[PDB]
Amino acid sequence: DKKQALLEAATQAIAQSGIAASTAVIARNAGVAEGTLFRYFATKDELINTLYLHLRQDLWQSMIMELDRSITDAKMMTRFIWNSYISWGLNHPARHRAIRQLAVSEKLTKETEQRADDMFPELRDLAHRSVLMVFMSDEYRAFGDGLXLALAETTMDFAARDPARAGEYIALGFEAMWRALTR
Amino acid sequence: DKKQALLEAATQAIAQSGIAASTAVIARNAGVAEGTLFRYFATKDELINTLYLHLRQDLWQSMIMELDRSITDAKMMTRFIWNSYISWGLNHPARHRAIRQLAVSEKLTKETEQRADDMFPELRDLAHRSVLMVFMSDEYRAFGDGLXLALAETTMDFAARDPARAGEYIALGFEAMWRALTR
Ligand SMILES: C=CCCOc1c(C(=O)OCc2ccccc2)ccc2ccccc12
Ligand SMILES: C=CCCOc1c(C(=O)OCc2ccccc2)ccc2ccccc12
Repeated sequence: DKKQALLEAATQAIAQSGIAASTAVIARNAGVAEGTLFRYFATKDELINTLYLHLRQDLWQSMIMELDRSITDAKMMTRFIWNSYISWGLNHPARHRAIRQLAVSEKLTKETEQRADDMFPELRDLAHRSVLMVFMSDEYRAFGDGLXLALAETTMDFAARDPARAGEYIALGFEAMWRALTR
Repeated sequence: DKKQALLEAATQAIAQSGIAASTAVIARNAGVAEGTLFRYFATKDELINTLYLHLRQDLWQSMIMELDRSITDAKMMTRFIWNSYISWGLNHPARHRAIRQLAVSEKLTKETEQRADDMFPELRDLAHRSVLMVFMSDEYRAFGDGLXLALAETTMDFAARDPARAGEYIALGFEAMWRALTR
């Protein structure tokens, strides 16, 4: 209740006013005081880190029922995942704008980064089969995610403003992402 | 005086509050009335179209003194231009964030799109020398610019937050852009 009301309030605030979102206004619009929100998340970095995983799991539950592991070709599996992310972002923009801020933020730990891989081995397995090895390194992985989500957000924006041509924007966006970020 | 103040307020407002920026808040931040603004831009689309050209000409003057025309290899000339844009954006974040909104906006006419090409034949010639044919077509050109400026914005953001690795972000950003947007 109040922990996910905070998680949904943090989503709204971080998507709008950035990750420099006040702990006060995240609390106040979740119908609580600032004191309330810090015994469920010790620090603002702990709120960031589990919201990122919460949003990550929300993206995966939108997809795994439609997910078909028959595909062995990395590019066709990435395309299904790419198509699903864009649709996920179009349906709930705040969840996308928030996860884009959290993914490229310094506050993320590798218990956030190694749980995110354990939570979703299929993506891990896929990344470890196509993505450029430099965008998997601890040093530049966040940058790849930033490139990543920049190409996706641009694809969303043209797909939502020009719905009649959305399908071509998804394909073009995917191909630009694919040759940019894979071997 | 007043029109360059309108253009600089429009630069601030469109980069900050998006391209849905009120003529009210553009005017009030230029120290003028709402009436005065429409004697320098007939319509808000004229403000958009003339700000885009103003910002385009500002970006090119940051580069043309350092521009070396010796190089005939497209990738080395695009890298100098890419390196120049990133530095331009780091020095003027509002001017970059604004031109990103204007470049992907429906309000831009071809009379702006043909001025941008006549004003900068080297960019046109270089674009007409390496870029994928579909990202130059009238239909998906704005999309190419968006993918474009999305990769650049991600490069700026990681370069400004992690300065010690900035040089690596510029090269990686450029190469990811290059294989994404060229043949
Ligand atoms: C490094 C840049 C890419 C991270 O993308 C990808 C992932 C992936 O695991 O993405 C992580 C992610 C982080 C934040 C939001 C959404 C996804 C997995 C497989 C991928 C296959 C091809 C391209 C991109 C892939
Ligand atoms: C299709 C997107 C490309 C826009 O980049 C480019 C230009 C160029 O002239 O881009 C125009 C521009 C538009 C908006 C803001 C800034 C520049 C010229 C040559 C290029 C060569 C390689 C890559 C990109 C290039």
